[PDB]
Amino acid sequence: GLFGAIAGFIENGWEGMVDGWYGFRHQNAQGTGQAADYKSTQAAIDQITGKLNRIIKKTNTEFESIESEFSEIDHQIGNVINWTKDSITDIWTYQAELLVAMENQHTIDMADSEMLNLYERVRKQLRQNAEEDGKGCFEIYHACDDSCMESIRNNTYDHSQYREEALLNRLN
Amino acid sequence: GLFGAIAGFIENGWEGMVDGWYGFRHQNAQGTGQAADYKSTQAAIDQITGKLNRIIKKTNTEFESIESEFSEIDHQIGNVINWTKDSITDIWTYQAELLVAMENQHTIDMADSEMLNLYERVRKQLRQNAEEDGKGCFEIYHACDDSCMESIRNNTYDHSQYREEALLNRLN
Amino acid sequence: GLFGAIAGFIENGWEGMVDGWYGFRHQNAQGTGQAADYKSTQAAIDQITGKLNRIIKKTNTEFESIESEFSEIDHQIGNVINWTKDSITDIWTYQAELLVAMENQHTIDMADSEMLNLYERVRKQLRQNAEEDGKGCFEIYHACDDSCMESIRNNTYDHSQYREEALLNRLN
Amino acid sequence: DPDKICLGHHAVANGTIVKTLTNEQEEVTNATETVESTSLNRLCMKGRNHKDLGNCHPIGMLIGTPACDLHLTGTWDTLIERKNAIAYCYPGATVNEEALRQKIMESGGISKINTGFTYGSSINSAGTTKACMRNGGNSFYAELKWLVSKNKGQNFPQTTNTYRNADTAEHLIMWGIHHPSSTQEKNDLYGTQSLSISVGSSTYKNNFVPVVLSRIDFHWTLVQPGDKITFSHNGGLIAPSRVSKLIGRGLGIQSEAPIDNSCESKCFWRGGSINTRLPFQNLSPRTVGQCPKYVNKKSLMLATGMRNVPE
Amino acid sequence: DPDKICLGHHAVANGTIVKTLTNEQEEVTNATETVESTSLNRLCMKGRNHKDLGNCHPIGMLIGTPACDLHLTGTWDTLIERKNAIAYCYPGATVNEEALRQKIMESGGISKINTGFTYGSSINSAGTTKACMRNGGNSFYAELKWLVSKNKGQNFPQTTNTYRNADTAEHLIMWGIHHPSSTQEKNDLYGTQSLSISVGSSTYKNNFVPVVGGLSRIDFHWTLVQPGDKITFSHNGGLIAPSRVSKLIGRGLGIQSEAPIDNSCESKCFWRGGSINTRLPFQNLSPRTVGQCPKYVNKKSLMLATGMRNVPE
Amino acid sequence: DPDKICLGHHAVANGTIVKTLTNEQEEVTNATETVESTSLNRLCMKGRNHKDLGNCHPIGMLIGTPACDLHLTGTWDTLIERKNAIAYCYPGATVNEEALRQKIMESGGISKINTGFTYGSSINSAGTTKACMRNGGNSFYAELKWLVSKNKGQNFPQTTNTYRNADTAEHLIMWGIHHPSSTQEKNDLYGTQSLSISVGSSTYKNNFVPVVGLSRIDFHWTLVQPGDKITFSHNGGLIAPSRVSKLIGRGLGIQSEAPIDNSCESKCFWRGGSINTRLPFQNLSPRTVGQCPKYVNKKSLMLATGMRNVPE
Ligand SMILES: CC(=O)N[C@@H]1[C@@H](O)[C@H](O[C@@H]2O[C@H](CO[C@]3(C(=O)O)C[C@H](O)[C@@H](NC(C)=O)[C@H]([C@H](O)[C@H](O)CO)O3)[C@H](O)[C@H](O)[C@H]2O)[C@@H](CO)O[C@H]1O
Ligand SMILES: CC(=O)N[C@H]1[C@H]([C@H](O)[C@H](O)CO)O[C@@](OC[C@H]2O[C@@H](O)[C@H](O)[C@@H](O)[C@H]2O)(C(=O)O)C[C@@H]1O
Ligand SMILES: CC(=O)N[C@H]1[C@H]([C@H](O)[C@H](O)CO)O[C@@](OC[C@H]2O[C@@H](O)[C@H](O)[C@@H](O)[C@H]2O)(C(=O)O)C[C@@H]1O
Ligand SMILES: *[C@@H]1O[C@H](CO)[C@@H](O[C@@H]2O[C@H](CO)[C@@H](O)[C@H](O)[C@H]2NC(C)=O)[C@H](O)[C@H]1NC(C)=O
Ligand SMILES: *[C@@H]1O[C@H](CO)[C@@H](O[C@@H]2O[C@H](CO)[C@@H](O)[C@H](O)[C@H]2NC(C)=O)[C@H](O)[C@H]1NC(C)=O
Ligand SMILES: *[C@@H]1O[C@H](CO)[C@@H](O)[C@H](O)[C@H]1NC(C)=O
Ligand SMILES: *[C@@H]1O[C@H](CO)[C@@H](O)[C@H](O)[C@H]1NC(C)=O
Ligand SMILES: [Ca+2]
Ligand SMILES: [Ca+2]
Repeated sequence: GLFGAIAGFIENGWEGMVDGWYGFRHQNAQGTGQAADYKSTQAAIDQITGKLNRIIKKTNTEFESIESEFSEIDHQIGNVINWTKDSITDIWTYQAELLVAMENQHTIDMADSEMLNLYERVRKQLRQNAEEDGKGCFEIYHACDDSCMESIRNNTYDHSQYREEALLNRLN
Repeated sequence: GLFGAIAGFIENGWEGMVDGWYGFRHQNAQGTGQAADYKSTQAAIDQITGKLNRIIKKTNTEFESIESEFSEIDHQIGNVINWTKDSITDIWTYQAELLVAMENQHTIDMADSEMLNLYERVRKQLRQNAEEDGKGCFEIYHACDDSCMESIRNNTYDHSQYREEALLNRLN
Repeated sequence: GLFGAIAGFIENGWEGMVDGWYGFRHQNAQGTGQAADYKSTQAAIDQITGKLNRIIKKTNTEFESIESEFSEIDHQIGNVINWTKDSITDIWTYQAELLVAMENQHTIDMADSEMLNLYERVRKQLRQNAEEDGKGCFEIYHACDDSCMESIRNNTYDHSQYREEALLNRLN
Repeated sequence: DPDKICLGHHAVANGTIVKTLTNEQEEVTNATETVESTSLNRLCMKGRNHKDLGNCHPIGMLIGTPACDLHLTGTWDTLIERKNAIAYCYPGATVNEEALRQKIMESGGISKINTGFTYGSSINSAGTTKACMRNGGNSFYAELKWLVSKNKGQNFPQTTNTYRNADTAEHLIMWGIHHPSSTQEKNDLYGTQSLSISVGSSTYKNNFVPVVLSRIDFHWTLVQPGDKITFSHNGGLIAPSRVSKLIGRGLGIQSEAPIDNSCESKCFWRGGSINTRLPFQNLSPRTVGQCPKYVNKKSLMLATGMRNVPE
Repeated sequence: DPDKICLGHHAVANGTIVKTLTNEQEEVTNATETVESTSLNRLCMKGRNHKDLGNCHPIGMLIGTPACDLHLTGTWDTLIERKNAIAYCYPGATVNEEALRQKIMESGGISKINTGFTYGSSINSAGTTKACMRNGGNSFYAELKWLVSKNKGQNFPQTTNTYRNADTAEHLIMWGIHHPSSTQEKNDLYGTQSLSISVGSSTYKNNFVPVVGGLSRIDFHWTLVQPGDKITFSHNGGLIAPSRVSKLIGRGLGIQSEAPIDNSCESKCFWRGGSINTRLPFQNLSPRTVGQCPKYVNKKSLMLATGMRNVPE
Repeated sequence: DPDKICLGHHAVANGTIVKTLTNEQEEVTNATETVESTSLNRLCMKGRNHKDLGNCHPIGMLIGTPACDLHLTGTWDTLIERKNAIAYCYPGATVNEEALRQKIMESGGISKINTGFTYGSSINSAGTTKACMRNGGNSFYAELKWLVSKNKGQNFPQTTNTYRNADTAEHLIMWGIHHPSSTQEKNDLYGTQSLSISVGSSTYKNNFVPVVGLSRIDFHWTLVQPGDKITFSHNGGLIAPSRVSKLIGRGLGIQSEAPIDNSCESKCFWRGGSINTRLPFQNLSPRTVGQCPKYVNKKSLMLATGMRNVPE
């Protein structure tokens, strides 16, 4: 897709993640774990909720009947009404198809961009202490316990604390 | 937003920047400075001007009166005209709302993309002489005077001149 | 443009590439070469084929005649028909202009995104063994023969094999 | 031996297909319908002062056909007309009939005002017919009067009747022209003289001549506040005893569906009611009220989630 | 020096200009047309049980003009009308003509039913004229009868003729009223007496009086006779009475065009100039089309981009 | 320790709210209105050969009512009708009135051609009335003639009048039918005989009979085709035309109460005045004429002309 993350450099989604749309899976000495990102999840959900508020509604225009159900209409006027109604139906059918096709394209790409923005946020956080593996993961070049993993997820990871250790492990 | 710069990793806009849409602020030994980027500003302005040219216009179709202002009309044909006018008005009201909502979404994301394209251009210029702080700035690892800052803004910065000095400062 | 590659950091297109939309050009001791990327080319073509399948069609609604070609029609109803037909034609003309303008914008930016996703894929393969030159090329800091170049294009380049040669060349 | 942190997104086992600009078969994590395909086979009349006319046709309310005796006056916000509803007991029809029906179906009520029209001793104003039965006896349209000669064969006298609209709103006045079957019948009821009915006001003028099986054709116009309408006639006029005032605004519905006072609805059609919150609808193009727009589509799924990329 | 690998895209020498949301002059590698500007100058009638009337006008099918002798009866899904088509051989015109023409062009066939009117020895029902020529000699409208007195100068008798609709669908009945040119011409055919025609059914009642004022003219009238209903013609000279009534069968596509027939090719969209067989969504030939058509737009061209930005070397 | 270069974007103190596909309350640096909600209460007629009829009704131009003496002939691209405009000085009305008024308001001018109708010695053709005052005393519809008997009580003779269309374009012919108030008046003007005004042509055919019951003159009309003749057979009751009309070309009909303004130009008009905007949409009225912005049910629709405003 447009931003290259969802159905892109991330190979597939996680069925195990049920408490969020985007999140993290880590690996260290203590073991493995999983956690959802609240901010990126709500950013996507609030944007979809906005679309629904705008699309799921009708006009308040009161329309009356111009065609009798139980008696014959004038033949001339009836043909004009039939031409007009079928023309109006073709416009609305076209507009409905275009609306939903356009919105679905935007919804998919919007969600893709939120995945990329979370990924880019973590990259700049880690700075020179990690390297990209190309699959949406960061190989971290220092000892990174559960509290250190939490600080990456919580956006309080200080790169300068581990920089000296990490640069030596990267150069090797 | 889609490209993650405006209302994203760049914390806020600059009210003090009055001569451009995008630009540079720097800090060195000498002091500080500010300057607007012309190329990115005009790229954003020209695209919006293009939208206004297409949107701010009316059709050349000549419409005549089908409803008398001062005399009566037959009630059936008056109802057919009223039904048709209300149907046409519902279409144009819907089209106007969709147009502006779609264009506003695109304008905001287009402007966001021009900010990111400028950011990416500067990242690649500096190469291995700087690092990203995550807030839209680049920490440059050599003495970078006003002439050197000007060369970054004007796209004439040569990374080779400062590479040995910069790499030593980065490794420490 | 939106993703900053086509008509952006890539200075121009290649008229010599007639076997694909996107591709590679290398330079090593053995010489120079050119090769198209099949996956990114088809991803762009399949999306444009999808647009054509949706756009290139008409409705199945049967419209009958409400205006006589060879004789006169009643004056009052003829005016209502003329107003209605001109209103419907203004709608469809407006819809056709908006459709084509919106789809052209998306097609152009979609093609730009596929270029960037190929560029970003190559960047992450090479990892710490190369650097970006700002013009869409990667300067590789190790001896990379035609088999090495083929492994970059075919997504089988293992960075860890060339890492020790590259880090020495980059740091001095 | 480096540690890892992996970014990722959710997925589901059972995804749903939606259409995009570039793809007909795009799988997403969730979606929702935008086209309503189901209708309630009932007229949802909760919160509506409604009138079910039943066997009464709207035009029958103004002239007073026996079927419409319980609907001669009233107020409403919704008026429901049924199939095969009776407007005319005696043979005939109204000129500009559909215009008149639509005008009644837009109203929010009907009230009646007496004309007070008087006729001399030479005229029998209480003419009745077997076609219009009321209480098991020969009767006539309740709001009209069949004027004929008291003595058979005698000339119907030259008569003048004027109604003034004393109200501050416009009144709807109706009358009929009897077109006799034969010359014998014409001479029996109205005499040998040549017949002519003139109706005139500020905003209206017309002349009627009875064509000489039998039929009473109806005509109508509006009398504005303060204006007078005059009837000049010498046989053939079916004169009004009362005129109508259409009060306010209301929603007209044509349907055979039964009424339900439990559910609410702002959109109606022949088949019933459409209560949906969705923007589009595929039941019928003929709807009334505040409705979702009709589309030629079974389904249009709107994506409410990202691309589903399963494991 | 380091080895290089460069990413890049294709391009062309001659690009094509398209419109986007932000740029009226955007060059792309290729584009395709969405508004059709060309038409085939033929009526493509393959897979259609069609009827080209030619010189016959639709109203002439009901009354039976000599030009419409092969179009009195038939079934069709498509009906083609032409310019300057002959409806009337004799001078005159139908009242409410356009509504009758439209109703016929919507139909999917016509069938005829006999009225069964028989006239006494005083009346001459085989009235003819040189205006309506058939098979070399003089003739009259095939579905009508010009009624005159057998003895010239004598009074036309008080005649009564009643058609009864025995079908379960409505029937279209047409008649004419002769308005003589001179009083001498009026007296020779219908006598000295004052003429008066009455036409009456349950949903119709009207009187028709001939008016005196080198041929005369016959003005036509029409109405619909409902199932189980009857229509009575009372008259004493002047009436051109129906020998047959019409029944419009089903529905069909009415086309008004000057283009010739072609049975080798198919189409679902037609106009005055011919057929439109394009796959494109829009079109700018004419706003007046019939069938399943592309939508008319006020545009010469609308190019849809089928490729990236063209950035040439 | 290290030097810095920072990338950023501009902002403003007072941003403006716009709607996007995804957000109702999106703040941007600048926006512009797409729906016009203000109108000039004046008819902007600059660069237009216009005719303000004033108190004259369009039908009055064809028949020649006193109020329409300045508008019997002319050319125009725009014709302006006003409220309570006078068509008939004498009581009465035209049959198929609205169709005629529409046809006149679509035209771009009018010219008059003489019928050349001559009458006998027993017909007084110069009948006038106090209802149609012109200059000082009694007068009549300029383009018509009230035909009555010269001697009071005598029978109006059986007259035949024929007009031939000698022009290449079609002509519009009008005539009236007097409907006397009483049988005494009937006898004084036209005599005791039974009246029958018959009108006939190739296209048109009709018969009229004066009903008896400060009187009335109802008008009728039809189109005479090029070359064709139209005949009038009558014996009293006919109000015959002295001239016929020819509608020249095409023009824009406006119905409005707003005053004229020859300084400003415009292409869109409504009852209240002119709509001069370059904006695509408009919420003033659904009844407009000319080349107009499309009516919408919206107070405002702000189009963004700038990025997201992220202040402070
Ligand atoms: C109309 C129809 O469908 N069929 C005709 C038969 O109705 C008709 O049969 C005769 O009808 C006579 C009707 O008598 C009244 C009535 O309608 O009740 C008696 C009323 O007092 C009289 N009212 C007034 C105000 O004049 C009324 C009126 O004159 C006529 O309806 C006007 O047309 O007539 C009666 O019952 C006879 O006994 C009955 O044979 C037959 C025979 O004429 O013809 C059908 O066409
Ligand atoms: C039914 C009938 O009477 N047919 C006549 C017909 C009619 O009488 C006539 O058309 C009614 O208007 O007239 C036919 O002759 C035409 C007639 O024209 C005169 O101008 C001329 O003076 C005559 O000699 C004669 O030609 C006709 O063919 O129309 C004869 C027909 O039998
Ligand atoms: C052509 C003609 O006869 N003009 C008369 C005119 C007509 O006779 C009349 O309008 C036909 O309805 O009448 C004029 O006098 C009107 C008449 O009105 C009475 O109420 C009044 O009592 C009389 O004194 C007289 O004014 C007219 O001006 O309308 C005279 C005109 O010559
Ligand atoms: C206008 O369109 C309606 C709907 O297509 C037509 O009504 C149908 O008429 C056919 C007769 O050919 C019937 O078989 C259908 O049952 C009718 N459908 C409905 C929903 O009523 C109608 O005939 C058209 N009117 C005119 C004047 O052409
Ligand atoms: C067509 O619509 C117009 C405008 O809504 C209707 O005119 C209004 O009628 C109501 C009466 O219910 C009045 O209160 C308004 O003052 C009228 N407004 C205007 C601008 O004229 C008109 O009645 C409708 N036509 C028909 C036949 O129903
Ligand atoms: C309708 O439009 C056609 C084509 O422009 C025009 O010739 C015709 O006069 C119009 N109809 C009426 C009734 O004005
Ligand atoms: C644009 O160019 C391509 C080149 O292969 C060709 O298919 C056609 O001319 C255009 N594309 C489409 C999809 O029509
Ligand atoms: Ca209404
Ligand atoms: Ca017109």
